[PDB]
Amino acid sequence: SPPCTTEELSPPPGGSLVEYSGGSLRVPDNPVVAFIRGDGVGPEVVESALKVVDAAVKKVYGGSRRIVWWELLAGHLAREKCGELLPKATLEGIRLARVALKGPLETPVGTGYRSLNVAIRQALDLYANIRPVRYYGQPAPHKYADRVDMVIFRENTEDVYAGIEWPHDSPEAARIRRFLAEEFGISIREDAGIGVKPISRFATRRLMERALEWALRNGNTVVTIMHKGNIMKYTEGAFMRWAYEVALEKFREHVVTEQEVQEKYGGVRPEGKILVNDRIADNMLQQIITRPWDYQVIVAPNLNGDYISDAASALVGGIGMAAGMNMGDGIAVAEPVHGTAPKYAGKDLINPSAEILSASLLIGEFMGWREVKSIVEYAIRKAVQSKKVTQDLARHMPGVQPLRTSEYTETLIAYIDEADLNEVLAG
Amino acid sequence: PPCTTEELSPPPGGSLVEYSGGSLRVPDNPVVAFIRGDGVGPEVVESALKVVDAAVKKVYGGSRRIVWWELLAGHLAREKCGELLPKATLEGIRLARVALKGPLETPVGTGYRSLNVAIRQALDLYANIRPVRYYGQPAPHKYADRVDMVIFRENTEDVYAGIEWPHDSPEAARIRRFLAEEFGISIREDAGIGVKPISRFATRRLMERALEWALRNGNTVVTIMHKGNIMKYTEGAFMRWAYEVALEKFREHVVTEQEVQEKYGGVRPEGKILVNDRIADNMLQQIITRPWDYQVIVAPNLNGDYISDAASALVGGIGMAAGMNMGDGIAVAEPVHGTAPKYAGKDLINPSAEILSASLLIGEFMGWREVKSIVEYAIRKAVQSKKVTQDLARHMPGVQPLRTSEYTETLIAYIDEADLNEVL
Repeated sequence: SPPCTTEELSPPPGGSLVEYSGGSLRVPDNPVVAFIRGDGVGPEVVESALKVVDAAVKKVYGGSRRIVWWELLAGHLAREKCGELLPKATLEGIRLARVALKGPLETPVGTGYRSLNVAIRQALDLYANIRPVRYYGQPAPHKYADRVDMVIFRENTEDVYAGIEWPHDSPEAARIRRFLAEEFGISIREDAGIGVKPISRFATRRLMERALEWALRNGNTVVTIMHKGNIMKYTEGAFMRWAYEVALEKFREHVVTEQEVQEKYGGVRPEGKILVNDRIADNMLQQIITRPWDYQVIVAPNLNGDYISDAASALVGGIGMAAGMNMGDGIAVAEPVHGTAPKYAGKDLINPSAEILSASLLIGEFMGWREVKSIVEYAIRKAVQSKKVTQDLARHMPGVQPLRTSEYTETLIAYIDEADLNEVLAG
Repeated sequence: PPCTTEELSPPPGGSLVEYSGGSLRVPDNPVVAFIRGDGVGPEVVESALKVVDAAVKKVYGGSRRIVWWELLAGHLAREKCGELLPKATLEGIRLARVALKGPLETPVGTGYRSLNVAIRQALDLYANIRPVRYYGQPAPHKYADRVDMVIFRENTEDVYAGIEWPHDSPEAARIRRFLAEEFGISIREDAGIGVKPISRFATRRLMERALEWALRNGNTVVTIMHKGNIMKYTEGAFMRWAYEVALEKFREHVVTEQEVQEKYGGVRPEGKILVNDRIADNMLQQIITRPWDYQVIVAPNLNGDYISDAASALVGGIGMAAGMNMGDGIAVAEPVHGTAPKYAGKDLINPSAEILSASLLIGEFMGWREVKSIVEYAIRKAVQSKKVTQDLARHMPGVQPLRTSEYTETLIAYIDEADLNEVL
């Protein structure tokens, strides 16, 4: 059934394609959604996510909407069937559907860290990494976990993560050291490894526009630029300047800067406007710990985004529950932050929440089916409240017998099925 | 109070600290320099000198005493001297070996990011040391009482070295075309560009100082914080070089996680330091989730900056964070906080950060380890009985803030009254 070649690519019979034209995504009510089971715990958590999503859509839409799941292959199932880890057909499949849910992939051989994931983002130009962090009532190390409700928009193509670097003892490094010294009078130690940190106007703008669009569509009232612009003036400082610039250029009537509030509006953010402000990166880390209620949408370059999203997830006791999505222009692939968890693969022990919440982000936010997100979040909060959870959560709760992955899936489905919509979908 | 070099002279009652063959030797009447600096500066340092002297008077009985030597930097330097940072002041530090300073204002147009950069560079203070501990304050972290860490941060290299060029600069254009022709590397025309250098020499130095501190303090874990999975040849090399020097110079004192698993049944032998490593974003997660698993953290410049800041926030200790910049036989301690201009002169400021800087200097670098036990004891006591300044009082319903001077007095009493048989 799943395709190995371009010629074999055909979406399943009664699904219709999500389309993207004129800056606008068009989602039919019977949308094709690609899925990739991936590796390790991926197949298990992907299976759980499909079942929970199907139940959610039946529940809130009662037949007026249905997802048409389209299986594509990457990782070990692709090696088995197709003889390669990432068939071109899989890439073209995602491009055709525009939307995909995927499990984690193992890193091949001696290739880059998560090289398959990188190959996917690169082929599809998925420049924005989006990570929501919310609290579900779980045991958490943060006293203020219930005030953490954030999304990190992380530029995912540039920064030190771009891979531009050379070994200390390499002839490349020696050539750079000499170039730097003769041309610019810059001295770098002979025994120094060397990395390059590029940050561009183009990539910053694209990311900030997408962040601002999320804020407008979600009714967020603050977008915070996280940067180390005091020390790194021409990369991170520039990121900050360019991010402000595009906000004022393209969303002028929707935004006000902190600067403008504190000299034009008397400390009060006017009604109907998004506050766009900025925080020095190390201070930003302190601030989500100390005053998390002050932050909603966070916009960051690659590394900063990586750090702040991870810190936020830990605060809410959400490390293994964190969802994410990599988004381009009118195309998105959602997946959990966690890896393949090899020691849990196939044991029906893993928490499928991350994968479920990844589907919920894809369908609820990117595709616009908000009520699916509402009911899914409701179901997860209910399970947590009722102590009907997998071991990673249950071990922190006295007297509680942990659920198997499959049991927790059926528990979420029961809660979804039994939900009083008048209460769940209000406001 | 000096303005120039050929007028440097330690106060007559005291003796100089000396460094000789990797060994600090400290007399019982030492000279320690102190710079009052700017804003709340003069206040917190004044409070600090008075607390530490009470601490030394009590803990040793009067067999020991500090001889404080006033040097100037910032507003008091530009006033008396004509300049923001006398060559004298710097040379006085090099002579005395040990210094305590308040925070400083950097005017724009100086060439340096901060006046502190200038002091570190002149004196080769390559290691930034930040202890993070909990004193019973209101704190956002449920596990704050199990945060007891020291961050050894490499303070000379990394993206913080200032090597970068504007996107539209001729320099950036030249680098872009060099990288393209020579290595087939493409960077966008509209990209700003920074260089991240990490060297074997700087890493080794830092790691050695960290391991020495661990041994001196009976720490049982030293954790290398790196992003070596993505930045193989900078942060990964930092990690490899740190391990390499631990095993080369501290073999008989250290053990790795693999060694503990394979040779010792998964249990660290009591007299050995566990040397391990964590991916940097995971490390952030781990100090939040399992702070008890971490003590000494060894990081390159940026990583150290981020993790120390996160840890201070967890303990509700942002304004209480102490720090020290250390070279080979030289140290200058100072608060992490700035000048705080609006509290300057107003007797409102929490002097704890400066006291802790002193006690880090005198008790951890000068080695009078009983001075730190009683200072830290004193601060915990003050917080526990809710005798604190408004920064802390404002998170304690119904508590009335003490003034700076009042808090200083309170701390003195707790030191003079302490039971040494329970504290030491």
